[PDB]
Amino acid sequence: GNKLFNIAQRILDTNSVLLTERGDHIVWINNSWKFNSEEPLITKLILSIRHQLPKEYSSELLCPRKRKTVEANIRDMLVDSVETDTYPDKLPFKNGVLDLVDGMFYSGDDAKKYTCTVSTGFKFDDTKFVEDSPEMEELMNIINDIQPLTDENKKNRELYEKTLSSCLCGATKGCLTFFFGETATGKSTTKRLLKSAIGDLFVETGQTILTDVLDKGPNPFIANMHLKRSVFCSELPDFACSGSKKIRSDNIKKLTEPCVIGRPCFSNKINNRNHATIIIDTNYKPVFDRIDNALMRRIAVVRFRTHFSQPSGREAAENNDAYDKVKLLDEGLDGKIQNNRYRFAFLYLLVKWYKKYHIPIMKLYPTPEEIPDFAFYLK
Amino acid sequence: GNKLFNIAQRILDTNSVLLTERGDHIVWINNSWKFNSEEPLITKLILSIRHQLPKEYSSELLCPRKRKTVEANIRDMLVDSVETDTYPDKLPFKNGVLDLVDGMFYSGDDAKKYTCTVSTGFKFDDTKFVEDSPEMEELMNIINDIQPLTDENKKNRELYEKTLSSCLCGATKGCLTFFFGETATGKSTTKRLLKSAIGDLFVETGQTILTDVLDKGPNPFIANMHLKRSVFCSELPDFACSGSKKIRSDNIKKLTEPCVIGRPCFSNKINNRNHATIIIDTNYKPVFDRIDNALMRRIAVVRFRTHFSQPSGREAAENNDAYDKVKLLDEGLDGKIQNNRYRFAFLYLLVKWYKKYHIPIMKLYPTPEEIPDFAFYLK
Amino acid sequence: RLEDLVPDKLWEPGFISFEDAIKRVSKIFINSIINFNDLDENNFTTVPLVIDYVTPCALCKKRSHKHPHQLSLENGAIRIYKTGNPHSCKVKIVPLDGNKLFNIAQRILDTNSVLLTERGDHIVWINNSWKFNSEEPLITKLILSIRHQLPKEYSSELLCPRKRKTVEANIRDMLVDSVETDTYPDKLPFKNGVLDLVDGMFYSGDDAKKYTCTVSTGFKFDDT
Amino acid sequence: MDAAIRGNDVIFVLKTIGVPSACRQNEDPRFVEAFKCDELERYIDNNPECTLFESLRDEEAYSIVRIFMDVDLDACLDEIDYLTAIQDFIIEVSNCVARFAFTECGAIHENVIKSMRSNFSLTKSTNRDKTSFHIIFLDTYTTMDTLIAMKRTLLELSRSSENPLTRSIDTAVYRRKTTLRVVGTRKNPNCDTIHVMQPPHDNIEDYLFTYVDMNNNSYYFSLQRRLEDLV
DNA sequence: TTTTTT
Ligand SMILES: Nc1ncnc2c1ncn2[C@@H]1O[C@H](COP(=O)(O)OP(=O)(O)OP(=O)(O)O)[C@@H](O)[C@H]1O
Ligand SMILES: Nc1ncnc2c1ncn2[C@@H]1O[C@H](COP(=O)(O)OP(=O)(O)OP(=O)(O)O)[C@@H](O)[C@H]1O
Ligand SMILES: Nc1ncnc2c1ncn2[C@@H]1O[C@H](COP(=O)(O)OP(=O)(O)O)[C@@H](O)[C@H]1O
Ligand SMILES: [Mg+2]
Repeated sequence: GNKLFNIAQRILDTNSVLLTERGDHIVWINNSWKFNSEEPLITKLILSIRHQLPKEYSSELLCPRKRKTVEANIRDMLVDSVETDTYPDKLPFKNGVLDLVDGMFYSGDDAKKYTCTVSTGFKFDDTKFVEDSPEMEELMNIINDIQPLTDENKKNRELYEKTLSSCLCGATKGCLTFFFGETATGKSTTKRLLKSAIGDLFVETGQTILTDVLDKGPNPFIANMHLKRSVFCSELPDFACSGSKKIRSDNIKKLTEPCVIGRPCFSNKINNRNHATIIIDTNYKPVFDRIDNALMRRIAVVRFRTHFSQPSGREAAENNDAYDKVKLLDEGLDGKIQNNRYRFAFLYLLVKWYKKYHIPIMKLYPTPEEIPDFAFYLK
Repeated sequence: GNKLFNIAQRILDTNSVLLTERGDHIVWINNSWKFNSEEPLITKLILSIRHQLPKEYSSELLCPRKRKTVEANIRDMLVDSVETDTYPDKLPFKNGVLDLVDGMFYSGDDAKKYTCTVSTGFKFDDTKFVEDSPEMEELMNIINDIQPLTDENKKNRELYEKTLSSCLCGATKGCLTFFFGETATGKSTTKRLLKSAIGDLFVETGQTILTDVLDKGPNPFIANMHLKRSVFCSELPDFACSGSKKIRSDNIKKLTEPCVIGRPCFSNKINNRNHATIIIDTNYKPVFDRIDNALMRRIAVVRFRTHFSQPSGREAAENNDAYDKVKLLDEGLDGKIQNNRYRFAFLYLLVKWYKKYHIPIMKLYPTPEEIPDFAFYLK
Repeated sequence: RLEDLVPDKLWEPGFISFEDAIKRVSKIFINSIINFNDLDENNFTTVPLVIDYVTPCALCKKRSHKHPHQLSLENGAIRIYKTGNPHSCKVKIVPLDGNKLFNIAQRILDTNSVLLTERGDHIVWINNSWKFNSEEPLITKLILSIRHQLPKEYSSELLCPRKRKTVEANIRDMLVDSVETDTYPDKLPFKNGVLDLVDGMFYSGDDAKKYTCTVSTGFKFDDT
Repeated sequence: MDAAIRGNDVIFVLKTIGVPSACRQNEDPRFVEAFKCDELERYIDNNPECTLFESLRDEEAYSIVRIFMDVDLDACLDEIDYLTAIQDFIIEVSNCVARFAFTECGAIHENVIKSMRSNFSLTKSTNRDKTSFHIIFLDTYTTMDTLIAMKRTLLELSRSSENPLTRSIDTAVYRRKTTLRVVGTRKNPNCDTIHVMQPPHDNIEDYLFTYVDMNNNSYYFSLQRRLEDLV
């Protein structure tokens, strides 16, 4: 009978438009599950798909009135809600989703059944995903410089690799990792490398989430953690000073749960999904308000024992007791890092590490025997 | 006269559209009452029910403007408001409502007179609702591991079963439950099992609803308890340190009435129906500011005394005092709980407990003989 | 079979109904066709049309014609030509594909004056400056300004405001891939061109357009 | 990007339509030959009746060809309207190719526009009943695979215009191992219609689309993706 | 901060 109704049926049954639990509509164009609350992209999808119809149906997809009618007819057919971001082992790029079970990369209709909302923000280029390359060699040299693979530093090396590789899967982490080390050691180097590797799925905020309550008033730092896969906590102030804020334990217990409670400004939605790995960049021994067995199983610490400096204070660096090896500082590193010269190389290294470690299941383990404050309670 | 007016009359005759007290227009589609405020669902219902009309009337119901005219005619006939959620012994699903007095599961027209607004969000699968299944065996093993059925833990087990089963009926309760236990004892596992069991009728709000005034200004945490049948307040902070506000007895005494007071942001509605079974996940003994007879009769507490550990801390847990039994920790349990493996088995266990305990009437009784602060008052 | 012979027919699906197609032809001949009843979907390319000349012919502006006209179908358009001496009457073509305003939107987007920036705005190109705005879109202004660089048969439709709104709506539905801006960092954008820095030459007009400079100093460059 | 790819001064021509593939690979003098610009003129002068069909010698070795189009309108057009028709034809064509070169080829839009409207070579048929020509853009270089991909958008443009010249665009020539008749030769020994040059271009070097000479004003663009991912 | 906006 009707003609535009069949067009709407064809748009619907191909499973291109979906309805989310919050009441928004997600569409599928440019090989990405993009959505806009203010600009409906349904008309764009209709005009883009007009090419896959019989010649007698295309002519009706030119009048803006007819496209609006088709959109209105489509909107009255989505009755059941659909939940998104259910697959925890898929890394979504702008032009497709890269699988992690076998390393293959899908695109188009293949990378569509996995309803991925967030994305890294940049396209995926398979030609730079090779294993042998000068960028690979330079990055391997950098990684072996920051964490030497000696028998004295074997467990620390593999723990560092595991913590870095955990920042890909979208499951719920259950431990907090401290990047505890001295100044000018290479913590920011790893932070920048990870930020270039994963891009948009990486945020860094202040230390207030550790020394403040998370319920009174708004908390925009919590709403920024929705569906993020890695959170870095830098600029942690020293605590041996006067009246310095102490790391509240309750925040640590509340930051490792599948749902963190907190509302952004001018909003009411109080639930948030916690897919983020929390890494804390401190400088000295962290002190808490109270130590208990409930805090014993949510703490992991890695050690950085390689200082970088210019030949000015070379002897001072060589004589210091907190270091293990000192090398020459480089200036162009921060230049080519921001140009993403080690973008896909670090991504391939991370994928290899993830396939090596967490292929059966994902689980982070604590290590309580690395801080003397936690060695006191050995009684 | 007009043909579309007859369509509106026929749609009104089948009694699928109702006008609620708050001013919303609830519809009846896919065997479940649905509603929305920003985008009314009347046209969706019209298109869905198109098929149940005579031949000459169905073809008239495809043009969007004619559907809008039918909706406009419908909205001019709903003058009397109808109340909702009057049956407190029913568990509505996404494709019907499961009766609790005898275990039958109505659907379609039979499951329509029970005007239930909130729903679990998932469909009912009768194949997995059977008693005999390997999932049931695993769930029973886990439940017995968490709360062993010995004679020294008899009343505690009965209280645990009663409290967990009370989360199904949509009536008003009168006691608060404290899940007291040491570290890694099974509280969060029970919380996640219950959340997977009941689904949407389960929200988790912060601790702010207990120690802060809930009248001045907006408080969306109170506004999100509207018609929910279970509310969890996890991770109560300790009070042995200074700066932590005591638990306001006024707030507890104000959380056990059929209408709590609170408004969401940007709204003037100040009445919230209270069907919630409030359970507090604590780690330490609670402390209050005022104690009287009106408070000791509204507090109940169940104890978890089974510690799940790894072989590393076996001797530490064995010689502890807060534990009565040590068991091997499992890794896949936290993994496959989110996948909804023990959902229907736990639902069947809960309905069996409900029909065993609260079949004549539903009521909770306080047990003030466990808090030392109230033990002093037992003079 | 015909698939290997030619992928062509006399009336493929997608074309308008034959009665509508003739109606468009009938409006071009301002006078009345005499033998109209001899036409159908199977002989309109052979039957000569004997026009009655009361008013001068709408095609060649002559008083009358010696011979009848005759239709022909090529590439999805009924070309109208006159038999006898071919140079006496000019050539008119009757399109029958689809919407005209859609063609206008396609050909305006073709000249690369409307772009979708990364942030989500709609930059335009008027008065030699990549000006843009969010609250007040300037797409209609761009249409009215660029009506000059289009064929004659498109100017008559870019005057009524509702047609321009329709063209704007069509344009907004074709921009699906975004383009980044401000790639060259050593250029100074002015209100009437872009000034280079490596050699001091000051470009303007189309030449100073490939440098997609969103911002501008706000004043004009005075070479004097 | 060696020396041999920045130049191609060898011409591959045919001698009869419908040459079988076996004769083409064997490269027998009887049907196909190699030529230079000067030698081509001598051959045409010595054979005032011969027929030649310009085509590409090898596909995968050299795909670099100029931009060319074909027009065949079966109706005479008077001089003033012919001039007006050719102005709209170039404006629409130059824009359409530039848009495609910018959206799916990663090239700059304005460089393509300037390089096309500046220097173009036009032919003219000797027939009087119909108007046909071969417009070859002199300073726009690309691969043949680009023209094959461009075939779709060109066809859409030809069916969506009112100008008679641009509506009669021959979009079927764009295929694999195409053939373009050289100016100054017939189509068959029985035909009497040939193409003639037009001012100001006098050298025959301006009418062979296989002649590649990248000068200071030429532009190059091609696809980044290949013809197998474009399903 | 919210409300007010918009
Ligand atoms: N019946 C069971 N069989 C096997 N493993 C179990 C069982 N019950 C719990 N576990 C495991 O033992 C641990 C118990 O954690 P639990 O849910 O008690 O933590 P919690 O209440 O959040 O802790 P805390 O009070 O320290 O914050 C988890 O690792 C869980 O997977
Ligand atoms: N140039 C013409 N010469 C002769 N008859 C014509 C001409 N143009 C139109 N007609 C006649 O006019 C009729 C009009 O039919 P048409 O399809 O336009 O119907 P309509 O849109 O329903 O309106 P109406 O019949 O009232 O004009 C045609 O069927 C045809 O017989
Ligand atoms: N392996 C390395 N090779 C060369 N330079 C390095 C290496 N590791 C660190 N650097 C240099 O050290 C400088 C400071 O290190 P940084 O990452 O800031 O340490 P921290 O994070 O502890 O402050 C950086 O500018 C970087 O260029
Ligand atoms: Mg737990």
